[PDB]
This record gives sequence, structure tokens and C-alpha cells, in this order.
Amino acid sequence: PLVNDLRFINGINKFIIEDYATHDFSIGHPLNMPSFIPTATSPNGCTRIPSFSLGKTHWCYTHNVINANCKDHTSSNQYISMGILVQTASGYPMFKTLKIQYLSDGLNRKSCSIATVPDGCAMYCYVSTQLETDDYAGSSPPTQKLTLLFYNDTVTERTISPTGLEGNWATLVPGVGSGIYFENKLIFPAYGGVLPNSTLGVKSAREFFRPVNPYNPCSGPQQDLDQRALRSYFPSYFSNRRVQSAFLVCAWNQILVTNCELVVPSNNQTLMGAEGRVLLINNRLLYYQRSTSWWPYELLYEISFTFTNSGQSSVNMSWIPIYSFTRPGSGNCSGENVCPTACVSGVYLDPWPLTPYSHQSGINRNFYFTGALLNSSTTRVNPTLYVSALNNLKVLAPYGNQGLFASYTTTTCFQDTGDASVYCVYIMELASNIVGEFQILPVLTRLTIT
Amino acid sequence: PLVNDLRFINGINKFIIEDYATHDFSIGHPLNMPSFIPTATSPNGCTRIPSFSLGKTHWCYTHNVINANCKDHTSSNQYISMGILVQTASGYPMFKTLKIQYLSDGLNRKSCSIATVPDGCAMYCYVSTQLETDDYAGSSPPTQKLTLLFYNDTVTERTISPTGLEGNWATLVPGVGSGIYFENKLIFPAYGGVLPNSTLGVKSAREFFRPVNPYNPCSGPQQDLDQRALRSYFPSYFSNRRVQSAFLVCAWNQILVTNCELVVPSNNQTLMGAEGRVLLINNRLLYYQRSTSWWPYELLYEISFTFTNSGQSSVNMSWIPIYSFTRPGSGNCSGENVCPTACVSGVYLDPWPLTPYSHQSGINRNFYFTGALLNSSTTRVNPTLYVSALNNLKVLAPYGNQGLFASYTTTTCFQDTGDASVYCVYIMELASNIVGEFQILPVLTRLTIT
Ligand SMILES: CC(=O)N[C@H]1[C@H]([C@H](O)[C@H](O)CO)O[C@@](O[C@H]2[C@@H](O)[C@@H](CO)O[C@@H](O[C@H]3[C@H](O)[C@@H](O)[C@@H](O)O[C@@H]3CO)[C@@H]2O)(C(=O)O)C[C@@H]1O
Ligand SMILES: CC(=O)N[C@H]1[C@H]([C@H](O)[C@H](O)CO)O[C@@](O[C@H]2[C@@H](O)[C@@H](CO)O[C@@H](O[C@H]3[C@H](O)[C@@H](O)[C@@H](O)O[C@@H]3CO)[C@@H]2O)(C(=O)O)C[C@@H]1O
Ligand SMILES: *[C@@H]1O[C@H](CO)[C@@H](O)[C@H](O)[C@H]1NC(C)=O
Ligand SMILES: *[C@@H]1O[C@H](CO)[C@@H](O)[C@H](O)[C@H]1NC(C)=O
Ligand SMILES: *[C@@H]1O[C@H](CO)[C@@H](O)[C@H](O)[C@H]1NC(C)=O
Ligand SMILES: *[C@@H]1O[C@H](CO)[C@@H](O)[C@H](O)[C@H]1NC(C)=O
Ligand SMILES: *[C@@H]1O[C@H](CO)[C@@H](O)[C@H](O)[C@H]1NC(C)=O
Ligand SMILES: *[C@@H]1O[C@H](CO)[C@@H](O)[C@H](O)[C@H]1NC(C)=O
Ligand SMILES: *[C@@H]1O[C@H](CO)[C@@H](O)[C@H](O)[C@H]1NC(C)=O
Ligand SMILES: *[C@@H]1O[C@H](CO)[C@@H](O)[C@H](O)[C@H]1NC(C)=O
Ligand SMILES: *[C@@H]1O[C@H](CO)[C@@H](O)[C@H](O)[C@H]1NC(C)=O
Ligand SMILES: *[C@@H]1O[C@H](CO)[C@@H](O)[C@H](O)[C@H]1NC(C)=O
Repeated sequence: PLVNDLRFINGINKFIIEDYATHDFSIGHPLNMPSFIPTATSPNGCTRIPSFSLGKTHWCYTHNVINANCKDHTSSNQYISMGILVQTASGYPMFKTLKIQYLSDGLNRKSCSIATVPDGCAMYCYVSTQLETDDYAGSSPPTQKLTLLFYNDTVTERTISPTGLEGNWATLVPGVGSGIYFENKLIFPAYGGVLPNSTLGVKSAREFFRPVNPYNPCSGPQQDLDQRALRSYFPSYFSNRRVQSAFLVCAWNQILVTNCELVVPSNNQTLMGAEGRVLLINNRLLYYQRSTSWWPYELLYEISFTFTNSGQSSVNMSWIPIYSFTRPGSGNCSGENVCPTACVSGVYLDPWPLTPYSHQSGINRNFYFTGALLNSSTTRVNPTLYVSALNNLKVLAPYGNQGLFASYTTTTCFQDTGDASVYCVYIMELASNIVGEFQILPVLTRLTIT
Repeated sequence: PLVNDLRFINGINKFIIEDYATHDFSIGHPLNMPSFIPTATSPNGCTRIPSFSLGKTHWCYTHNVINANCKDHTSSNQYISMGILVQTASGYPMFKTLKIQYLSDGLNRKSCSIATVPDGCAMYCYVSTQLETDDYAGSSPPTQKLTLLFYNDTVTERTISPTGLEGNWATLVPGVGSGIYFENKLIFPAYGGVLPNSTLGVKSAREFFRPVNPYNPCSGPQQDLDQRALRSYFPSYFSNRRVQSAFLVCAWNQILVTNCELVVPSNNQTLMGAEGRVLLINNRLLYYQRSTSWWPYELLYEISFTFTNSGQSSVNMSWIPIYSFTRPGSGNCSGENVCPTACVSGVYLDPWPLTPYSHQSGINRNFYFTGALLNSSTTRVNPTLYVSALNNLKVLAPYGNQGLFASYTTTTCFQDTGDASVYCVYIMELASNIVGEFQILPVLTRLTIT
């Protein structure tokens, strides 16, 4: 059966710490198992852009493979797998692959998000025919693809044109981080360029968000800072489109015929559009947003939807006030810049929240989250396992030596309800001496909480 | 269905050059695909000892995994997979894993050899409770295990005591290299120590084999060199047992109840016992023998069996006169030593024969074989893809830079009958900077023959 070992099924997508109390952390050493993530078979072949979802009954995984240089494009292929958590005699679980699908048909599917769905996986891709910058310069979004891969080896792929895309967008691509399936809804992260003179572009022209770190403020008048923040949404790198995060939401019930819906947040509540991830913990939804724009700290929002009688839906989001570690960036968008600027920079590094933030009783200031960061303010280098509070890092554990190059990281934690062990898997693009750019490594760790 | 793409089914286990003529070769660049061989998930965790068999309808693979250093031994786990050859849009096939079995029960299965069998894989292991030297010092062979893994997810394991084992052997272990299934027979490579005072020990006491390289002889008298060669079979490292190669042959018909049989070759025809591989190409059988003893060149024998009235079977082998490249070794067992001396050294590097040697018409002096060697006479370093004639190397293609550490290599070639493409997969243990000692890398290349 396509189902996790029973000691994990009730420890998945849970808040591990409902204490609201203060805690100290220790991140254990990497636990050895056969990697479920395949490496390149050539020194110069490219494997990048991981997407991982651990669902209650199984997990889904995907990444992009190129038989050429990473910089080189042309077409690429997409490795997709699904499997379960299985306990080993070693004392810890292992990710056991049950199904593999290697999409190699010459269609250049990229920026793909995967989601765990009943009896399988759903992947959202766009078909790339040109440079990303050309994509934003143009007036027409690329082809949007939704593919369904089931345990019974059935694979179905559809082109979709979600409600709200045509006429409003220069491009749209998936947000690379995993999406979720909840309550007959399939929801993916997405982002792209909004045509500033379109209906949507005109309705959202005024909107902007300016997060402030009280412990490291940006000097200037509020109105100047505000207008700079508003203008950061229109980078010239992307042809001054309004770069916008959006949510692809699909009725699972009608997933074979539905064109889906594009639900767009208010930019009063969110930063410039970027890669992201949708999480469902307990039944509260969250959104990770990559810091591509000027704000260097970790972006995590509590979100909620209103699906209006199956009309045009809305989403409300609320920023969790996090400013602890900083992501690397280039130029005036580096990890040291805290001030409003037009930026296309940063790197994908998502958090796994160990605690609720807002709950029924109140707000938890003792919020904790874990992940892998890159210890540098400029360079993608020095991958470091971490646990972080809102204002400060609770614990740090470097992977590898100083000078080890690493890029994207995605983290998922789950609990063994049999022995109460808390496991975190840090999936990170790491530079390998022998295989193509970035062996994507799932390192599994036991997390000790006091 | 467990079956290779149709284009490769008639291109597997064939002599791809039946020309008997001279040829030139070019080894293509590595072709990128998702690796079917999982890596370690920890920087210092062990992954070693690959065994690979490509059958007409599918392939079988296994290697050993330890959550500790390679040197420290407590227990290990055994990764097993099976799958098919599938064509990609990239222009070349890919190894698609269809079933994974991770044997992790705390039993230390070691030196395992895998074989492709109908609807699955068969693996021959021994359970290691102690040092190999302790094994040879003792009087009792370790536990011999035979495990059957089928596509229908059934896995069956038996302890076996092959005919001829009890009382005649101090130890026996599998050859590591893959075994084969042919004519209702399952045949694995094996080796171990023979008790010199036993029946087998006294019957084989006179036997020895002393190969000579005509272009690089060992200077000295025949009689003295001969007794030195006889004495090389009894290393004090292995407690002066007679170190002996053998074949585990099993009736597939009765595979659930049979105890199997040990068929032991005459040491007049073969060197000191070691790791090895059984090949079936066309319908003739070959045996690769690791050069653990003093002879530094590549050992490949044409072999044939006589199964006498289901009584005690016999095996005849005939050395193919190869002296071209040399394997690395230590001390007076290095790649430069051509003279009989007690050695326990060398490394596993198996050849794939592209041409028949002996045929009905005669013997092919234009014999060619391909594989991966280590360019050093002392150190396991500088992995190099090669095609070799009997006396000389036809072509060389280094993997990586100078100083790259590599150990065991196993090579398999097959032909696409659709476009006549010849593919060779060189599976090698390579030192990785991020994962535990020995990312086992399957590098696939197209071989050009003129
Ligand atoms: C659809 C897509 O291309 N996604 C890529 C993302 C997006 O570009 C990002 O979310 C912005 O929308 O980013 C990734 O690609 C970056 C990577 O190739 C690096 C290589 O070092 O370059 C980035 O472009 C840089 C460029 O290298 C600089 O010279 C300068 O011009 O700025 C641009 C933009 O920062 C790529 O965006 C990524 O790895 O970060 C991955 C996706 O392929
Ligand atoms: C059942 C088993 O132990 N198989 C191992 C084989 C066998 O030892 C070999 O076929 C001889 O029968 O060899 C491999 O292990 C060797 C490896 O661990 C190296 C490490 O560098 O050491 C070898 O033992 C050396 C020893 O290190 C030296 O100090 C000296 O005493 O000589 C001995 C023998 O050369 C191990 O044999 C191997 O990797 O080659 C693999 C199997 O674990
Ligand atoms: C208006 O939108 C179109 C896309 O149809 C775009 O080409 C044009 O440059 C936009 N003008 C401005 C000011 O954004
Ligand atoms: C495979 O599974 C999906 C589950 O939704 C089902 O809809 C589909 O009919 C199945 N296909 C086959 C051939 O069984
Ligand atoms: C966003 O905020 C601006 C002022 O900063 C305001 O003009 C606009 O009405 C707001 N829009 C929404 C949806 O809140
Ligand atoms: C939406 O989120 C904002 C925080 O950005 C919060 O103040 C507001 O109450 C939420 N709106 C609704 C209708 O819940
Ligand atoms: C980065 O590295 C330095 C030492 O190289 C260390 O002192 C510092 O704390 C690290 N920072 C983080 C966020 O890990
Ligand atoms: C003789 O054989 C016995 C078992 O029959 C064994 O214990 C012993 O090791 C052998 N002696 C030598 C010198 O090999
Ligand atoms: C699996 O296959 C083997 C032979 O291929 C067969 O003997 C065995 O009965 C099968 N197991 C099950 C549960 O059907
Ligand atoms: C092996 O050769 C020896 C002499 O070296 C001879 O006495 C013996 O008869 C031969 N045995 C076999 C099986 O060939
Ligand atoms: C066995 O192989 C030998 C070569 O070592 C060869 O001379 C002979 O033909 C074979 N013996 C038999 C009985 O076929
Ligand atoms: C070993 O390396 C040297 C270059 O350092 C090269 O000239 C030589 O041909 C190589 N030998 C083999 C067998 O690859």
C-alpha cells in the first residue's frame, strides 16, 4: 500500500511544540540512508530546483535535470517520485521510493511545484520557450501545465488557463515550493508579472508592504521609504511589470475539467512576487515567500481563503514578524541591505515552523522555526542547519566545511509518535566534486528540544 | 510490466563485435540522467561494494550501506533495486527503478552478489560476525544466505549449506560481482579459504597456475617460480588456508528447498581465490577474477560446466591471455610486480568483452574489452574509462581530474538495436566531497567503433 509507517501518520503536518514556552535546541548529526534523491550521472550535467511534499500517507518529490550546463537551457527533463516513510533497524526512518516518473519528452517544463494528492502527486509547471526576462518583457504568459501522477502508473497532463490570467499577466510560473491538497482544494504557489495597465494592474497600483525591523531600522522619512517600497514591485530587470505572488487553486473534484483559478493577494499584505511554498499545519495554512526583493529576512505568512460561492475567491495574509538571519544577495540587494529598493535577488530557503504563531488563545512570541540557511550576505555558500526564534538564532549546525557552495534549501519536519522523536529533513542543493552542479541532498536529523 | 524497452532486449548479453577484425574506439562523454544508484545522506557514512546485472528483460542492483565509517563494523544494511531500460528524449536510455528493497534488520550481510532472475533478483550474501581474517583463521564457514526478491513485492530468504562446504572450508563468501541465471541454473561467484588437511585440501594441494607475460616475463627458473606460485595460494594473512575461488550453483527449479552446490575449479587453471563475476554472453560463460594475488593484469576466463547426473559437477576454465593494463596494489604486490609472491591485494575492476575470444572457427586475436581502471600502480586513484586489446590499451578517457580517489568498478555494455548505438555503463565507487566515502556512480557512455 502507498502509506507511511503508522508511527508517522499522526506526526505529520503538526505543530510539534504547542508549549508557547521557551525552548533550547540541539540539531543532531546526519542519519545515513540511501538517498531518495538521484544525482546527476555526469560531471557537468545540471540537476536543480527541488520540490518536496510530505503528506499524511506518502511523500512526493520532483527536480529538474539537464543534459547540459546549468546556464545552458534548450529543453530539460523532470524527475518525479513518490513514496513512503519506513522505519529501519538503524533506529530512524528512511524515504522509500515506490514510484518513479521521468518526464523526458522534449518539453521544457521548469519552475515546477509538486503536491501530495490522494493516491499520488500533482505537479504544476510552465513550459519555457525563452529567457525569464523575455517572458516578462512580452505580453503573453507561457503555457501552464498541470500533471497528475498516480500509484496505478496513470499519468495525465493538462494545459490550464486559470480564471484571471488572460489579459492581466505578462507571465506566470509556479513558485517551486510544494503546494497542498486540503478540503477538495489543490493549491500551488505561483508568481509572475502583472501588466500594469490591465484591470488587475490598475486595481492594485496603490498597494505596497514595508516590513520594519525595529532592531535595525531604515533611515529616512516614512513617505520616502513607502514610495521606494511601492516602486520596488516594478523592477526594470522584469520590464517594470508589477511582480506579483499568486495562488493557483483548483477544485480537486473537477481536476480533469477545471481550468482552475488564480487568487491574488493584496500587496498591502505581501512583498514583491517570488518563489514560495504553501504549508498546511494542523489545519492552518501558511505561505513561505522567497526574499527576492529588498527585505532580507525570512518571510512566512499565516493565510486564509474565502472561496466566494465558487465565484472569484480572495486570500488574506498576515506577516509573521521575523527578523533573525538574512539571506545572501547581490549588489544593493545583499543580506546587509534592510531598505526599500528594486531588487531581483536572494535565494529559496524555506522554514518549517515548529510552533503555532497565532492561536485561539493569543499570539505566541516564543515562535520557533527550523531550516537551512546560507552563511553569507553575498554568496550562495556555507549551508547551515538552524533553529531560529523571531529575533535570534537558537542553534546552528554547519553542513560541510567553510567554502562549500550551496543554493536552494527546503525543510520538512515530522514526529515519530511511537518514540516521540522529532525528525527534520533538510533538502539542499550542494556543490559536488564529481557530479553535475548541485547534488540535491536530503539530510535527515533528529531534533532535540528542551 | 518488468521489461526493458524492446530496442535493447536483443542487444543485451551479446558480443557486439563479431568481426574478428581490428577496430578503433572512441569513448563518448557521460550521458546525464537521474542516477539509479542512491548516495549516502551523511558526510562520513559508508556506501560500498556494488553488484549489477543487466538481463534481457530487466536489471538488478545491490550495494552495502553503513551509518558509520567504512572501517568500523557493527552491522550494515543492503540496498537492493530492480528496474528496466527506458529510452529518453535526450537520445539515450535511462535506468528506471521499479522496485526498492532496503534490507535493514540488524543482520550484517556482506560481500553480496546479485543476479537477474525471472520476475526479480536473487542475492547471495554471508552474514559477517567478525573480521575477515578471523573468518579465515577459524574452522567454521560463516552463515550463507540466499535471498529472492520479486516484482510482486515478495521477498524470501534462506540459509544454505551447499554440497561440499561442510568440513572442507574455513570460510566462503560471495564474489561481489554479479551471478547469472541460465538453463535452470543460478550461478554465483564465490571464494574463501580451504582447510588444507581436508579432502578438498589434499586433493588440490599440487595445483597452481603461473601466468607469464611474454612482453614482461618474470626472470628466474621454472621450478622455483612454480613453487613460489604454488605457495602464493596460502597467504599467512588468511592463516595459510588455501584461498580458493568457487561457484555456487543452484537449481532454480528447486530454489526454495535445494541446498545448492559448490563447484570448485582446478587451481591449475586459475589463480588464488578472489572476488569475481560470472558473465553469460551469447550462450557462453565467462568468469572475471579480481587480481588479489601477485599477477597484476586483468583476469578473464572462458568457462564451462559439466553437471554429472545431478551428482558432483565439475568446471573447466581457460584463461584468456590478457596483459595490458595493471591494477594498483601495495608493497611487492603492486601493479609493477610480475613475479610469484604471496599477495592479498589489488582491487575489483571487471571487464566487459566486446568480442568473442574463442569461437567455432578459431581464436580471435582481435579480442577487445572495455571497463574502468585506476591509473596508478600503488594507489586507488584516477578512474579511467578504457577500451583494451589483448596487449595494449586502445583508448582512454579519465573521469574527473588527477587525484580523484576511486575503488571498485563494474562495467556492462549493451546495444540499441534500433539505431545500433552501443552503450557502456561504468559503475564506479568514487570519492565524494559531500557524501560518505564512495558515491557509487553509474556513468553511461556511447561507444564509437570503427
Ligand atoms: C523561471 C525562472 O527562471 N526561475 C529561476 C529563479 C527566478 O529567476 C527567480 O525566482 C527570480 O524570479 O531564480 C533562479 O535562477 C537564478 C540563477 O540562475 C542565478 C545564477 O547565479 O542567476 C539569476 O539571474 C540573475 C543573474 O544571474 C544576474 O546576472 C543578474 O542579472 O540578476 C539576475 C536575477 O537575480 C537567476 O534568477 C535561482 O537559482 O535563483 C532559479 C530559477 O531557475
Ligand atoms: C569479505 C571481505 O572482507 N571483503 C573485502 C575485500 C576482501 O578483503 C578482499 O577481496 C580479500 O579477500 O576487500 C575489500 O576490503 C579491503 C579494504 O577494506 C582495504 C582498505 O584500504 O583493506 C583491505 O585489507 C588490507 C588491509 O587494509 C591492509 O592493512 C593489509 O593488511 O592488507 C589487507 C588486504 O589487502 C580490505 O581487504 C576492498 O575494498 O578491497 C572489500 C571487502 O570489504
Ligand atoms: C501596457 O501593457 C502592455 C502589454 O499589453 C505592455 O506591452 C506595455 O508596455 C504596458 N505599458 C506600461 C506603461 O506598463
Ligand atoms: C488510477 O487512479 C486514479 C485515482 O483517482 C483513478 O481516477 C484512475 O481511474 C485510475 N486509473 C486506472 C487505470 O486504474
Ligand atoms: C492598500 O493600502 C493603500 C494605502 O497604503 C490604500 O490606498 C489601499 O486602499 C489599500 N488597498 C487594500 C486592498 O487594502
Ligand atoms: C487579514 O490579515 C490582516 C493582517 O495583515 C488582519 O489584520 C485582518 O484582520 C485579516 N482580515 C480578516 C478579514 O480576517
Ligand atoms: C557564519 O560563520 C561564522 C564563522 O565562519 C560564524 O561565526 C557565524 O556565527 C556564522 N553565522 C551563521 C548565521 O551561521
Ligand atoms: C586442519 O583442519 C581442521 C579442521 O578439520 C582445522 O581446524 C585446522 O585449522 C586445519 N589445520 C591447518 C594447519 O590448516
Ligand atoms: C511472487 O512471484 C513468485 C514467482 O515469480 C511466486 O512464486 C510467488 O508466489 C509470488 N508471490 C505472491 C504473493 O504471489
Ligand atoms: C594439476 O597439475 C599438477 C602438476 O602441476 C598435476 O599433478 C595434476 O595432475 C593436475 N591436476 C589437474 C586437475 O589438472
Ligand atoms: C579446459 O580448458 C583447457 C584450457 O585450460 C582446455 O585445454 C581444454 O579444452 C578444456 N578441457 C576440456 C575437457 O574440454
Ligand atoms: C595515467 O596518467 C598519465 C597522465 O598523468 C597519462 O599520461 C597516462 O596515459 C595514464 N595512464 C592510463 C592507463 O590511463
